[PDB]
Amino acid sequence: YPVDLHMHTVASTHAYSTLSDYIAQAKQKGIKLFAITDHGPDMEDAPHHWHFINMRIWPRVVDGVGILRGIEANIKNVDGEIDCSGKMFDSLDLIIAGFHEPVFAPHDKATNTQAMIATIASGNVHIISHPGNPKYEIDVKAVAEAAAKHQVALEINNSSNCREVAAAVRDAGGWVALGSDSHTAFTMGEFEECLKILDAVDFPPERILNVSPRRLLNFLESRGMAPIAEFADL
Amino acid sequence: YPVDLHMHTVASTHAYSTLSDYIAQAKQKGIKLFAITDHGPDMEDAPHHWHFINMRIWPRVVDGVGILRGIEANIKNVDGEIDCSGKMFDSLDLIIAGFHEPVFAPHDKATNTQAMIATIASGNVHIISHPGNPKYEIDVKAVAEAAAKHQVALEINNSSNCREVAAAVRDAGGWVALGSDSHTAFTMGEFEECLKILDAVDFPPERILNVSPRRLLNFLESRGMAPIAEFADL
Amino acid sequence: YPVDLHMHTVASTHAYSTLSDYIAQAKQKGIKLFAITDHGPDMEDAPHHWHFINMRIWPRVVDGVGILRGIEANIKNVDGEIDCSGKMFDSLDLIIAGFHEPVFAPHDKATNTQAMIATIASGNVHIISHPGNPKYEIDVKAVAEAAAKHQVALEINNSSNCREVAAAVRDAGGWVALGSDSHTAFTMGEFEECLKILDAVDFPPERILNVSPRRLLNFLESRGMAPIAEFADL
Ligand SMILES: [Zn+2]
Ligand SMILES: [Zn+2]
Ligand SMILES: [Zn+2]
Ligand SMILES: [Zn+2]
Ligand SMILES: [Zn+2]
Ligand SMILES: [Zn+2]
Ligand SMILES: [Zn+2]
Ligand SMILES: [Zn+2]
Ligand SMILES: [Zn+2]
Repeated sequence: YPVDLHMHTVASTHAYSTLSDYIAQAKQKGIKLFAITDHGPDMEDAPHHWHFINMRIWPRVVDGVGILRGIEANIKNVDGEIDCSGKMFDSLDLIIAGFHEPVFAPHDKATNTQAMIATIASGNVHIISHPGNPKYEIDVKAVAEAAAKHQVALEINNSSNCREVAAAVRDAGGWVALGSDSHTAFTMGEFEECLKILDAVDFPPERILNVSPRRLLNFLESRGMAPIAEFADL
Repeated sequence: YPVDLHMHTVASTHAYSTLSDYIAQAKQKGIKLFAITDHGPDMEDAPHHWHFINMRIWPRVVDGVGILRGIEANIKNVDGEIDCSGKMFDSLDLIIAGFHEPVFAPHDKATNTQAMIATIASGNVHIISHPGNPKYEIDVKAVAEAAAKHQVALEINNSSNCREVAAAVRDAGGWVALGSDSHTAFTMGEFEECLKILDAVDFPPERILNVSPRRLLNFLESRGMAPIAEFADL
Repeated sequence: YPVDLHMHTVASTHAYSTLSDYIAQAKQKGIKLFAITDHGPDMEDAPHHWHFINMRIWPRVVDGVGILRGIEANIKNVDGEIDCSGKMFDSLDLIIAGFHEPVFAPHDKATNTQAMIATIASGNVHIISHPGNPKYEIDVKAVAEAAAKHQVALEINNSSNCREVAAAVRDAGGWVALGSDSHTAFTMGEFEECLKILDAVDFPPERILNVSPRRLLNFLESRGMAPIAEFADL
């Protein structure tokens, strides 16, 4: 799969690669399109919000590889709010969101569920990262269904309840997104384990965002993103 | 122009390239001499002051490219003080200074003007970055004149009232410095827009610091910098 | 010597290279094994503790170079405690510890001495960095002896009382470790000055850890480290 949608740079000290490391690795591993999704600013060991605002300066294409500007936002509360400002939204192409302890501590199932669904229903998010995380128990079918209705993808995460999530998305009719959640560029694009989960449930290839750059970019346009001309040839 | 004097590294999370990225880009784009000028420590999302003190360890030359140790200091007050310590000064070659909100909020014209002039007159600065910034209204002619008298260059900034600044420096007789104010290495040395401003006013090429490494280094020696032997051949 | 055991990345703003810069430099300079030892979290301008915990994701080998996960911990008190947690210990291979001002201010000789000896006796440390630092006066022979008894190496530090330390380790019978204490990858593996100190005292080559990867890794196994299979061929 020549698209990877979820990775981290030194903007967090618990990651260790830069933008240039990811471009170089993509070139080496035949990746044509990727997104940098640093942790949102309310998280501990996450960058300043300006880190997201100033991504508007990034080149679109380097050595043939397209680059998407993203964030892995933190879900803050049962209202589905995330630590992403309007100014931040304007600079970004890809909005991923998910549960991280220091921002949202695992609560009762029903709380986690309502907070995830509200985030999905908000219209402000493209992808929920690692919803299969055992630390945050949720009603999977209810989430998948909400995700299908609001056209949000549920992540199947390599770094990483994922079979349940995958079969759920299969039946609800939604999108699955694949993400390495790389904290170094060495695991970029590495989905072997994700792939097994999907095979074990016979997931339809037609609903994997990562199959091609164009399929992923079509999805972002369906969600309201103005087309990115520099990406036409991908 | 084979010299670029103003750029930023990951030491701020709103920048995204390292020292090694800038060296590699310079090599690719035919740049023979550059300066890293991270934001001064009083600014938000800026490094620890040790970041400037420890630049004394940097190699002078890599792959034929010379490397200047610098800072983009923040002007703090009407007295022309900047967030650069004596220990910091001893490690550095190039001192740039300018107005940044979190440290100095735009005030009345007269305030901005006196603070800029005092910074220029202090003797502690080589270059005022983006003085043409509309956010900080100033008496241009008075600044240019002060800059000519104190032998400080006024920046014409690519990242970016610049025609007014340029014609002013033209008539006052001072130096202009060109800076990409790159926050990634991809725009290093990129002055196309600066160049247009200068052409529109018929600026004398003889007063552009960036024409050659030697011209820039002669200027730093005129301001009191002991000569840098590793740079002789540039 | 094809092993360097002490260097720093951008996780501190007073360093300027990444993991990928160090791998690239090692390849260029014929280094087969190195360790990244960022400053411990209690220090100023040091990373979040997660920076050490998440090193468990690092690849073992890149371009033929083996990579050790380490920390330069800070000695906190006369009890020999360091700013390294149990969770942090589990992710790491190499534990270096030493005196740094903001965490432990130089005290009377006897204090520095007891704090260093206690750190050595704790069993939690492999190497004391720059014990020859004049800022922290110590009873050298007592330290070396303790180091020999507890099988801890004393660093002879290039970045840098080192002749006294070296002759002391010579007579006490302990290990010496060589470290560049690089804050950029450009000085990686650079021990010329260390080497002179050792020659001046006729130090036995048999007791220099850095002679070969296997000798260094044998020492870590003697201290209780489960063997690292990916390193067999080094
Ligand atoms: Zn993370
Ligand atoms: Zn996450
Ligand atoms: Zn993530
Ligand atoms: Zn900036
Ligand atoms: Zn600026
Ligand atoms: Zn700047
Ligand atoms: Zn240091
Ligand atoms: Zn140290
Ligand atoms: Zn060190």
